[PDB]
Amino acid sequence: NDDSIPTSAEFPPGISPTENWVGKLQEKSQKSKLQAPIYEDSKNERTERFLVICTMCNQKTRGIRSKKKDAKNLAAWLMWKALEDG
Repeated sequence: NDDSIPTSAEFPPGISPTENWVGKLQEKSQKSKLQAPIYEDSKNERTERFLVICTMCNQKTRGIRSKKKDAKNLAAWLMWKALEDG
């Protein structure tokens, strides 16, 4: 995973006003009996944005997006997609 960690940019289909994804993931873990993930916020001047990184038991994703909440929404929503693996 030192060649290019999973990276994908996309906004969930039909986002509600209080639609919380990051809360949906952590909540999903307990629901599936898993550990709690951690994240960090950073902003690249290259595109001037805000990105969040998600880290799980043995997986890690990257979400480059607008505002922080939007940045967090992707990272969590990311691993979520990578969690199903099908």
